[PDB]
Amino acid sequence: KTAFSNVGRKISQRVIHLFDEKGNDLGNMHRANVIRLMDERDLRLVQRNTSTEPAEYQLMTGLQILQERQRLREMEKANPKTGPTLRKELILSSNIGQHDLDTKTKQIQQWIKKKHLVQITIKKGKNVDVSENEMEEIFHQILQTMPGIATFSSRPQAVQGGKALMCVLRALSKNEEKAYKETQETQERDT
Amino acid sequence: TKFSIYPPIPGEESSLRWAGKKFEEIPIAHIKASHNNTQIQVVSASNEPLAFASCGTEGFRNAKKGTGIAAQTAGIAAAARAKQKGVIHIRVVVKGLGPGRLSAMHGLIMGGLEVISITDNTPIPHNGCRPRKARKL
Repeated sequence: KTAFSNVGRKISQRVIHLFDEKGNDLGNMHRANVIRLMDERDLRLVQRNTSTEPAEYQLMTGLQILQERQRLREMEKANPKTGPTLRKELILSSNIGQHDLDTKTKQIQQWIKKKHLVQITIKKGKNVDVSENEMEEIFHQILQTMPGIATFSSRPQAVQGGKALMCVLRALSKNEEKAYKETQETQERDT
Repeated sequence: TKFSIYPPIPGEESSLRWAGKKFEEIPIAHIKASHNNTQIQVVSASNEPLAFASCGTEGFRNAKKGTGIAAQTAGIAAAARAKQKGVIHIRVVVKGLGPGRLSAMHGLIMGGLEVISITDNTPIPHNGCRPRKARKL
């Protein structure tokens, strides 16, 4: 998270690949020599590209610093590209009551609808002996509620020496969805 | 004569001069000390903007603007732009009870400006608009 604003008269790095206001390449110069050009022409330096290993800074007028981001306010509006996926966690118990399993199963439907990743963990119930035969039958019971909407990303594993099982769910991908749709129509309509 | 802390009223004639200029002519330094920022703007007697500086314009971000060092840095940046236009004596008009209320006044002195007066114009209503509800943090 950054902004196209002036860095000020405090430069962290001694050597900077300075750039002219008109786009001319001044070339690498000492940090002290950079401030001389900020006063000589009353201009502000903005870091154009952090990624490059050599420091890159371009000095431009205040109006030039407004027009730049004023276009970054439209590019994201016109073509927003927000793809981060939040990860959610749930820790259930083998002996979880059905009512609590229907309330937590409806919470997963809101997460899958918002394209989140649901990490589900199941633990041995309090003073209850149970294997992984019926302890792994809750995932299939939760996924069934979401037939097309959700599908496994990861699969049940013995995270902690078999006492607990962890799985990850995701929203069905567009392509996958179409495949599911296509299959559903043939079973009933063709018959 | 003696020394009074009350400003010389414009109408009545006085003898207090600064560089041959009356109190009315001296430029004014409007400081708005907020809680998360501190903006400084120097103006003349005829309301002509000469210099503007703030913690944001000096390269500070988020919570670094609400410090005493960022206000002092903003005073030096405004006391260096106004000293090139022939400003030496100023009238400080502080507005707000922020952290950079007094630190910006020191920064103006670290730029070659001499403060002759300190004015407070902090907005106080006589019940007007209703503030936001109190918080539990």
